[PDB]
Amino acid sequence: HAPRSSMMSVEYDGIPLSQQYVTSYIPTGAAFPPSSVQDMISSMKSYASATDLVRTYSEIPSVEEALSTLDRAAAALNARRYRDALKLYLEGGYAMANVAERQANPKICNLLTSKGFETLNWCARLCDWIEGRIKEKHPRPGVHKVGIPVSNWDEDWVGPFMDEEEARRMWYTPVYCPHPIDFSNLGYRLRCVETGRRPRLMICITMYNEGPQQLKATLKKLANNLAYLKEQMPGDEKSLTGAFAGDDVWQNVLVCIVADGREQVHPKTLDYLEAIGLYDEDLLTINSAGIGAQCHLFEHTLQLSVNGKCLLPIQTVFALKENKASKLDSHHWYFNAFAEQIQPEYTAVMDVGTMLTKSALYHLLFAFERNHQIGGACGQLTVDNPFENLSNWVISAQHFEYKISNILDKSLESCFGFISVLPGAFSAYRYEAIRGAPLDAYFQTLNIELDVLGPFIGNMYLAADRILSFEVVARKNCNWTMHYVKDAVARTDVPHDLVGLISQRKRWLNGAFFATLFSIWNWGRIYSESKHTFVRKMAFLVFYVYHLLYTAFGFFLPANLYLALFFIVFQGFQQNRLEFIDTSEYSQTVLDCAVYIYNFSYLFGLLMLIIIGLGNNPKHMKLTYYFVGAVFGLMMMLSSLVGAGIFFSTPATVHSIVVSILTVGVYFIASALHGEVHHIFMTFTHYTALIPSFVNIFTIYSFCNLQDLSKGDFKDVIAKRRALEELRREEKERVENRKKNFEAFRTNVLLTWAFSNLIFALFVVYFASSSTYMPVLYIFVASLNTCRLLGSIGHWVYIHTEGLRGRV
Amino acid sequence: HAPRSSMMSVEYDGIPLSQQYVTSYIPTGAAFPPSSVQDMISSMKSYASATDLVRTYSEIPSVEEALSTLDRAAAALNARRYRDALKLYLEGGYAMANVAERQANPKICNLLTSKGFETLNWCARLCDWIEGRIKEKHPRPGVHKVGIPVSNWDEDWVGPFMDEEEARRMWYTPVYCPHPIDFSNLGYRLRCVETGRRPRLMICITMYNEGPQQLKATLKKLANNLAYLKEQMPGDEKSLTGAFAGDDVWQNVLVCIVADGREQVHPKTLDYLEAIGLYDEDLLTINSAGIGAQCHLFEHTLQLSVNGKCLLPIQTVFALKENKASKLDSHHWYFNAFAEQIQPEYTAVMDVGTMLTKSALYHLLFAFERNHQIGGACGQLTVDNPFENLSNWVISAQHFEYKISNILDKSLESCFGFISVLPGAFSAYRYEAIRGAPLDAYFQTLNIELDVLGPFIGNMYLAADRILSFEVVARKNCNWTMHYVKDAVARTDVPHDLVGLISQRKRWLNGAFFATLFSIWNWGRIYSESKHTFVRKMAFLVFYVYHLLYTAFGFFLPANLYLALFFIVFQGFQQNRLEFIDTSEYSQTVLDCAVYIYNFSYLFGLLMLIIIGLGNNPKHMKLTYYFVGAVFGLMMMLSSLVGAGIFFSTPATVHSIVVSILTVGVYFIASALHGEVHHIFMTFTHYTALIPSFVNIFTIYSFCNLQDLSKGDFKDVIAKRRALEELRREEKERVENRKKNFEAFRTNVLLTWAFSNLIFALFVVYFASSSTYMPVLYIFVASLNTCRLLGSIGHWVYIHTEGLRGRV
Ligand SMILES: CC(=O)N[C@H]1[C@@H](OP(=O)(O)OP(=O)(O)OC[C@H]2O[C@@H](n3ccc(=O)[nH]c3=O)[C@H](O)[C@@H]2O)O[C@H](CO)[C@@H](O)[C@@H]1O
Ligand SMILES: CC(=O)N[C@H]1[C@@H](OP(=O)(O)OP(=O)(O)OC[C@H]2O[C@@H](n3ccc(=O)[nH]c3=O)[C@H](O)[C@@H]2O)O[C@H](CO)[C@@H](O)[C@@H]1O
Ligand SMILES: [Mn+2]
Ligand SMILES: [Mn+2]
Repeated sequence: HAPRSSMMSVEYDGIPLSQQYVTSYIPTGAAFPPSSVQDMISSMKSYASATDLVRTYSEIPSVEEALSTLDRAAAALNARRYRDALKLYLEGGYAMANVAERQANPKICNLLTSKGFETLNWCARLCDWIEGRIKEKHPRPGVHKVGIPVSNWDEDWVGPFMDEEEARRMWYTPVYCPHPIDFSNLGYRLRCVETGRRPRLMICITMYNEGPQQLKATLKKLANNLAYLKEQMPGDEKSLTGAFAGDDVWQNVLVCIVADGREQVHPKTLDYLEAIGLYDEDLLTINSAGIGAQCHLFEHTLQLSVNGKCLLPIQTVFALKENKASKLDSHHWYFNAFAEQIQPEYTAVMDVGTMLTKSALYHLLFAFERNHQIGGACGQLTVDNPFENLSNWVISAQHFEYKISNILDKSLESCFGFISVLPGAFSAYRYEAIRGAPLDAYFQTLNIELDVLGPFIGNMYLAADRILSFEVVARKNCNWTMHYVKDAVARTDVPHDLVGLISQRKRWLNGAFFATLFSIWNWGRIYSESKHTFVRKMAFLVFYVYHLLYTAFGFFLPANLYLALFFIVFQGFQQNRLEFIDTSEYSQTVLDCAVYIYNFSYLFGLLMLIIIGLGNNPKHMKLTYYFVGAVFGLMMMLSSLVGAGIFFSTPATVHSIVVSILTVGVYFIASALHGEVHHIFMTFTHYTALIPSFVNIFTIYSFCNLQDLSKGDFKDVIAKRRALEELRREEKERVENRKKNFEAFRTNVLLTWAFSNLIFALFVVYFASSSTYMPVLYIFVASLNTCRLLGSIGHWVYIHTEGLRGRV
Repeated sequence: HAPRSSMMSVEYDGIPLSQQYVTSYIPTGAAFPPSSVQDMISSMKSYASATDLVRTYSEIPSVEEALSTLDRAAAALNARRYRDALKLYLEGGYAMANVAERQANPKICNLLTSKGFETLNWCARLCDWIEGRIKEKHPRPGVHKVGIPVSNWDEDWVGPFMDEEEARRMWYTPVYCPHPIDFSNLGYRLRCVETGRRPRLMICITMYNEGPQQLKATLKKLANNLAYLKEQMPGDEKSLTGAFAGDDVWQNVLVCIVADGREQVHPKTLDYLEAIGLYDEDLLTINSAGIGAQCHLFEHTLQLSVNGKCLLPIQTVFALKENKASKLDSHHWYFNAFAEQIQPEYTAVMDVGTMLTKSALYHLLFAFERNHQIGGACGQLTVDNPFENLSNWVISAQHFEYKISNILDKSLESCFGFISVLPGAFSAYRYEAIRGAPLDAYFQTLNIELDVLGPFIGNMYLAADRILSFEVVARKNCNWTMHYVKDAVARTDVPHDLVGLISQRKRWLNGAFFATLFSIWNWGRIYSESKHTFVRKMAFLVFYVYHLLYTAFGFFLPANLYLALFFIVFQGFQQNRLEFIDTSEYSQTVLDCAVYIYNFSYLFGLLMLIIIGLGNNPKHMKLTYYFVGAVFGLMMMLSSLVGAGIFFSTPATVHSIVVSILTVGVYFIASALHGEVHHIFMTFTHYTALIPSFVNIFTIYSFCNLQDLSKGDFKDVIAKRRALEELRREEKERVENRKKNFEAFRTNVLLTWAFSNLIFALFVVYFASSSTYMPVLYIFVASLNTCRLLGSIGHWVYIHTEGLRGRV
């Protein structure tokens, strides 16, 4: 018992030595007499020293404290606590006014002084509002924009004419507008509106987490397009006339760069923007202290110089949003605020890094002006430098896919005047067919939270460009059609690895599938509500039948691929149907061995792909995806060689040659007709080596991630705490419910798809022979490719004929 | 062009009327003359009105503002900004001193006055520390505990003897100790230490999100156990002697209730705690304003009354933690702080809701005192009210599982003196074998973040009780063994649904599997480091061989179950091996039909289970899990009936009857030997109907979730913003890396397990017959069950013999 007593004695000796430890008993109900308390308070003199120290310390303010007080004032005004907001605003204004004297930098001194004066005036206005002498709804500090000289200006530059105010001053203003519809009601204006200019074309360049090189290339290409438009010959049949003429075209084009979040912008991108006079950190930090702005917009008529050539000036508005949001939110801000204020004629949308050729804008504007029935158009999407880096299989496969998709599908859809725009493409509309209901349908997701809509609507709007296209075509009391321009070439930079391709295709496939389902369900609105010609309605009905058949065939693609490969190759080897060899006798331990190996490999690969895709992100699993892709590619190459041998050994019956043409040679026929044939010759092998990887891997990973979507008393204090707890718990419960619904939806869809494919494959393998199934598949494929070839030929005839027959 | 001009004119007319909109140009480099600025400032008189309004408003302080200022002061002191902390503390102290006068409630007035005086004294001490007259390391406000009378006290109560201070006053103190090891260094003490009492037994009741009923039942059962210990007859061979005698036992027991988070405690639980005098919201809110405490502890010697019986007083310490953490954190606080201070002899751990019988503590203490080689013990775990609600299959299955596991496995492991404790059980240790290294191994997860350790260590410590048990057994330079007490019955409340059972078993299975792997790898430490008897080392080696074989068999359990069912039932039906019927001829379209149906159903069920488990949480998917479980249960019941028919039709050879006994009848033999036989008769059918559901569903869901684990200038402001951005980005990157590693680990483990099972099943089906595989399985199962039966019989002999042979 010695150690216990020793440790207790040690604790007791450590007890001695607001001291370290005080034990007190508070008696309730006595409430104390107000005689000893006063003397006890007056009996302590260290309070005088503490007060002296605090008073001495609090004499000199600082910039950081002033900014923090202004931030707290902004929060308090957001919570509608006007007394505290007024007090904190007064404190911050006085602090900044005092601080501005000490700063050595003249720019900082001027900015601080101006901000202090603005804050004091706002305090006066808020005091007047509190008094009730001035009555207003939801007061806010007055809008104030600051123009400052650009830090770096090029002495040697050539231009048509530039006022010094426009040339050297960059303007800035932070905005609070929570609903971008009310942008022009709150008093915000742009430099173009102030100066009297009325641009007719607007371009939006969405940006998020990008290097300087992509933005620089995009701006250089846009400047080249403007230069080409300027040098357009006058008084010519092909030339454009009107606002887009020469020597004044640069005044009719405005470029909006809408960043997605100040916390995610690449620092080098910010440095490059500051170089061209479109960003300044000190101005943003000082002038946005008290406003609590949603986004800050800079304005400048930038001049760019490349080597010895001076590009034309570009009117640019850079809107940087404080918090991260979706790209649809950037389009919300752009469309609503800037289109409603400026009221343009055409509205073009592109991403960052899209490098246009010198004639893209000319062709788009020419189509829009000549046709006058076009409510929307989309240009051709291409891969930058396809011939270079030809050793990479992914790049060549993507190049072949882009070319074939553009030619066949875009031409066929554009013949009927209804286009499903590829995501990431460079598109354009006119701000007369998207004025009302189409934009409401576009932004319904932002207007209403996902909980009310559900998972189907969120997945549908994951790619909402097709929604806008359909709303344009099927608009009530209007007949707007779409068009595809072959000469508006825009070159992007596709991913060089399988994993980035997997993620990109995941987003693409989810959006496309659910947009297609929405279009199929709502196709009736074209007849019920729109007012087209009868011929147009009949053509739409024909295209609807074709669309139904094509989608139904596409849904059962993995099963058909497996059945075709299995039947042809492996039951030609096992049952001696390969025409260039006789496998009749053999060991008989090899005839079944090939089929067993093929079935086991296919099933194990599919199981592994499903397990990986439903689980970990496709970034750690690079090796496994590469291995599965390599196995499938080798299998497909072997199948292609065997099929070629079988075809060449056949005596080439008329039916065989006709089916071969209408099945495979449609690609080469269309490519030769449109003149883009060498790309097909170069990339056909690379695409063939990746067909099964495309189908299986991309569809499985896309379907496995359908849920991935974006002066009170004490009792007053107690009630406030309880209310906060209740709100927190209800918010957590709502989030859990949303997650539950999305997960259930994605699981149901994946199970339906996978089990439908498995049941189809089993019931065809067990109950059907190769002689009773392959002719049906050949007929189906030949029909689809014949329709696509007819559409492509029709588009070529239209593009080479309508110019002559424009009179009729 | 009329609408455009009209809208521009509308905007211009809306322009007119800190006003609504001001456009200014700030010239940089001028810096202004200090002549006009002073006159301009003095030219505005509304500032006088604003100052008067602010001065008038700021006269009267409030409770909420004082508490907010104290919170800000606590944050500033946490950031080591002593000037601002001192200023805010002074402001809060003065505000509370002024506020205390106005309050009508005497208790609130007294608490506010005392807190204000304490805050002022702390301000004086901090000012002295800033001056440097007093030099100290990391200053903090002095520890101050408040004792207040209990709101509700029972006038009619019977007890041995209670001082009025102990009977009527409840004590409270908030603690700041960040590392619980330094609890006694900072000056914190408990009431037992102050009063001079030295308890010898401590009990910890971990609580999180529980209703009042469970806590009330646990406290009533503990009081009953204390009453039984008190009434123990003196001067008897069986009776305990020493500190645990009668009439003073209640002074030697302390109960620690460690809540997990103030934001998650059920409000009714807080109300019940306040009823028995263990919680008060006003005291917590007032006295914890400035300290910024990590957890707040209340102390009381509670008296409980049930109906007409008055239970014995219980010394209770309720420690409520501010933020949520793991249960291991609660054990960290309990063990380190309270054990290191009190220095007890025994330390018992239980959950909340565990209802003990009247003799559990007596049996545990008797074993600990008599054996003296026991470093740890665990009691029997049972299901409350098993016979009632017998219609529910899940409850009966769990009852059978608990009984069989306890008897067979616990007896076999306890014979060798090494036990793997069931999670959630009621266990005990002595605070002499866990003093040093075992607790360090226990808390290594809390000491080091998971990023350094990895996923294996986190999954291992998900159930870290087995780690503590192994460290106790294999402690260096000591020979501590464990023991299992059959008579320490603790009854829990098992879940009534399949989904809660699924989640609970997920946690159990992950912890058990990885703890078993750790034990297998580190078994060598018993021979290399520990100092046991040679006989003990040989017994440990034998048990190690048995453990290896048992774990290896358990890993391949689903494949063996599938093979046994398929072979016996379905290749007895197809190949005419069912002895009670002749299926030789038949349609021949049915002989293969049964096998095809069985294979397809099994494969589809497994695929659906994997897809669901890897995806959505098992709460929305109740119907699918129920359907799969029902299908598997019907299949298992049919297989059981067919097997019984086959066995009874056989002429009962000697080998057959011996294998049948040593395979199945071991359960009934052991149950009859230990006297718990009727439960087996009642629940055998219910457990048989859920064997396959257990195996497949629980193992798959457990393996699919291995990743689920818990005065500067402007340039100074710019640098601070940049530093904050860098820290935020690095934190996000680190979190992403951790998620990547955990997901990769879980995917690799799941793939290994599933593919090993599939390959084993395929290579046994294709290359082995029923006559060359079933005898091996029978031999393996018979060997395992024979070893388990021998262990159970040995434990029974020891428990009924060692009492006589205690002399030798
Ligand atoms: C979905 C996906 O994996 N896309 C990848 C794809 O870009 P990918 O071309 O597929 O698509 P993006 O998502 O990058 O394009 C959407 C457009 O909106 C912008 N945007 C993007 C995200 C956002 O939250 N808000 C926003 O406004 C983008 O900058 C772009 O202008 O290849 C890039 C490399 O070549 C990768 O870096 C991208 O991760
Ligand atoms: C993991 C799981 O799904 N367990 C469920 C199981 O309890 P189950 O008995 O399986 O296990 P618990 O996780 O509830 O038990 C852990 C012990 O520590 C406490 N604890 C719990 C969580 C925590 O974050 N910190 C903490 O300290 C618990 O109160 C308990 O005393 O059946 C209960 C209903 O009968 C459910 O409500 C639980 O959700
Ligand atoms: Mn891009
Ligand atoms: Mn529980």
